[PDB]
Amino acid sequence: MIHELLLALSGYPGSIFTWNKRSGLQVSQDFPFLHPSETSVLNRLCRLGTDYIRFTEFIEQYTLHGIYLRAFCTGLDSVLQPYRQALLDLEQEFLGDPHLSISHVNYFLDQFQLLFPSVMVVVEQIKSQKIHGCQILETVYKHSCGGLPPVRSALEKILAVCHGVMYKQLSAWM
Amino acid sequence: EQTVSLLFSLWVETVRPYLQTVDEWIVHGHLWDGAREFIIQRTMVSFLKPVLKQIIMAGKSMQLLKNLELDDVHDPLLAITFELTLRSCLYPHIDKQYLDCCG
Amino acid sequence: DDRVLVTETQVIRETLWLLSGVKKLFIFQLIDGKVTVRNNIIVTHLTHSCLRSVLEQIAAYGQVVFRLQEFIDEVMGPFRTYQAFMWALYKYFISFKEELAEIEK
Amino acid sequence: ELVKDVLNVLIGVVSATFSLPESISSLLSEVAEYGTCYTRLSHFSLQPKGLVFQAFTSGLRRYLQYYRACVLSTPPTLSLLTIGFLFKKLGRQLRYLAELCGVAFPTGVKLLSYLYQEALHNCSNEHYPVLLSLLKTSCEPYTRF
Repeated sequence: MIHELLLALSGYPGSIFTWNKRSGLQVSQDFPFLHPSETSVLNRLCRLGTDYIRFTEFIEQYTLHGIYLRAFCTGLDSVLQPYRQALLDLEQEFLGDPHLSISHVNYFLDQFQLLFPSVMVVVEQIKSQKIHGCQILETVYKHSCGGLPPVRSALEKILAVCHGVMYKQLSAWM
Repeated sequence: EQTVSLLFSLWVETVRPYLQTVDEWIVHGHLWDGAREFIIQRTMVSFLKPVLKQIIMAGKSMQLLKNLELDDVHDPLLAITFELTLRSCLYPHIDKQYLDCCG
Repeated sequence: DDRVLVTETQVIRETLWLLSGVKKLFIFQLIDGKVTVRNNIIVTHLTHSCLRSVLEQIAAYGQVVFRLQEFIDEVMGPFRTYQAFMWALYKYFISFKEELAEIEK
Repeated sequence: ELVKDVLNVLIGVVSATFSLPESISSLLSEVAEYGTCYTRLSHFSLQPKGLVFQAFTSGLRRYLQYYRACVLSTPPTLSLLTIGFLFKKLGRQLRYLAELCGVAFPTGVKLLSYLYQEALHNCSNEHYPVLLSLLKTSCEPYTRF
C-alpha cells in the first residue's frame, strides 16, 4: 500500500483509499495488513491530499469569470509545483530501499502540512463571496501580511503573477 | 549550554510581530495593528521598556511629518553576557533611527 | 485476570508514536485529554508491574507532547502572535521528530 | 514496464490495454483521454470549404508535430507517476484545443475574426503564443488578397 498511498496523494483514489465528494480522502475500514493504531496517521496524511484534489477540481473547472480570476488560477499552479516535485522524490527512495516505513513520509512532508490550510481558505473566500474584478488583488494582499514565512513567500509569488495582467492592461491603456 | 539555545531560538520567532510593527510605525509613519494586538490601544512588557520613550516620541513625531527591516537587523547582530548585555546592543539600531526622525 | 502479553520490540515502536504526538494507540489510551497506560500489558519478564512503572513515566512525557499538539491543532484546524508563536514550536517538533523517526530505522 | 504502453497512446497506435493494485485505471484514464483528442485532430485536420480554413488547417499540423517531437524524446523508461505529472502542464492544453475546434465552424473572414476574439478573451495566460502562431499563419493567404 506504499505505492498505493502516493497515487492517492496525486489525485487517484482506490479501493483501500475511498473517495467522497463531501468529506474527502479517508481510510475505508480496518485491514489485517495494517497496524491497529496506525490508521491515525494515514487519515491525517489523507487530509493533505483532500486539499490537493479540491485544488485541481477548482483549477480544471476555472470556476465567476474574468481575466484576473483566470490568471489567478495559473498563478496557483506555480506554488503547487514543489509539492509535485517533493512527492516525486520519494519514488527514487522506495525503489532503492523497499523496506521503508510509513513514518518517514510524515517526517518528510511536514512543510506542506501547514501551507495548504492557510492558502485553501483563500479559495473559499472567493467561492463564497463572489470576489469579481480587481478586488482579488486585495484578498491575496490582505492575507499576504500573514505571519508564517512560507505562507507569506507563497502568496507573494501569486501576487507576482497576478499583477502580470494589470501591468499589461495598464500599459496598453496608458 | 543547550537549554538557553532553545529558549533564545524560541524567543526571536515570537517577538517577530512586535519588531515588525515597531519598525513599520517608524518608517511608514503609521501604526498598523490588528485586533488591537499592540499595547498602545489607539499591561506592558518590560522587554522594551528601557527604550519605550524613544519609540512613542518617534512614532507620533513621524506622523506629523507625512502631513507636511528591523528584525532583519537584530538577527545579523547574533552573527558578529546573554540577553541582558547582548540585548543592550539591539537599541543602537532603534535609537539612531529615532535620532534621524526627531532631528 | 487475562493479559495481552505483548512482545518487547513492539513497545518501543509504540513509545516512538507517543513521542511523535499521534493518537489512538493500542497502548497509552487517553480518555480525557490525559494519556494513561492500559492494564493488560505484560512481557515475559518485568513481573507486570515494573512495566506499569516504566510506561507511567513515559506517559508523563506524552502528556507534554499531546497537549502541545492539541494547541497547534487549535490554530490550524489574525492574532499574529500566537500564530507566530506556534511556528516556532512547530519548527522545533519537526527536528525533534526526525531523531525519533531515525531510531525507527 | 508499462511505460512504452502509456507513451504509445499519445501517438494514436492502439496497445494491449488501449482499444478502440487496481486504481491505476483511474490514473490511466487521465492520460488515456488525452490521447482521444490527439486522434480526434488528425481525423479533423488531415485534408490539405475555404482557402483560409486550409491555412489554419495547415498551421495546426505545424504544431502537432512538435507535440510528437516532445514525446519519444526525453523518457526512455521513467517512473509511472512521472508521466502523469510531466504531461499535466502540457496535457490540459491539448484538451483546450478541443473547445476551440469542433472535436458549425466558421469560414472566410468570419473565422479570421472569430479566432481573433479568442486572443483578448484569454490573453495573459499561457495560451497566448500558441493561438498567436495560429492567427499569424491563419491570416497568411488573406493578406495576399
